[PDB]
Amino acid sequence: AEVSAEEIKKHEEKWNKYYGVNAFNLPKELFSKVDEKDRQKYPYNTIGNVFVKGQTSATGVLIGKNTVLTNRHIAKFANGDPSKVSFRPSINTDDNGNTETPYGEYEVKEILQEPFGAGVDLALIRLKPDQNGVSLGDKISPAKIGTSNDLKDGDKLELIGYPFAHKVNQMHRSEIELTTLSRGLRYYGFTVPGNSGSGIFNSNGELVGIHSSKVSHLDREHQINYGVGIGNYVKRIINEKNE
Repeated sequence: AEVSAEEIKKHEEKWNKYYGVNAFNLPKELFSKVDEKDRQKYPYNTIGNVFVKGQTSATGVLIGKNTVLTNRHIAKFANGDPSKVSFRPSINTDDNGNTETPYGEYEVKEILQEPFGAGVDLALIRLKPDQNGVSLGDKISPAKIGTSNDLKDGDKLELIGYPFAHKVNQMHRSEIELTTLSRGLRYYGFTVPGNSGSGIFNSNGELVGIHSSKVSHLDREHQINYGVGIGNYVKRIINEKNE
């Protein structure tokens, strides 16, 4: 299917809203740092930084009492070794050398590297409770798990995660706009690779997908964001495996 030059031009112009200026110069409506008070509330408080030994850190979402959803491509670098992964919910490192971890840093008990299949870029990370026996989901309500079934082309959603290449250990939100949904979640929006595993939320605060990567779009020379929606299969597996 040859896409028309007109459609390519429309795509380039829309994509350029997010990438045509420096990320620091983006309008706050499209991309902004989550401030200290906002990190305290839902859904931002479900978002954490996934550290994997030898890799730059990425994002994950607390979805159960001890369970974090992230990308398979992020979890795979642990080589199945839970000692190589840690989860830092609402970590914030300011620009002046101070890190806060209001809920502590969580060790990992088990990695489910590909419970949705190798071609579905999602992984489950099961956390140990803290040293006093307190699970992360005891301190914070996990994200409400929604569905991708009601999403439509043009829908605006909120993507929340840790855009490492832009700022290290600083939660940011990005407004995304869904496009062509026939092949899964694709969307306009500002992301960087640390956003892998970011939560995508609707206005009701329901998790409807997880950011994955960028993929070619329309032709081989253009691209779009891709995420994994909480579709019928993904929701079924989450409900089987969550804890």
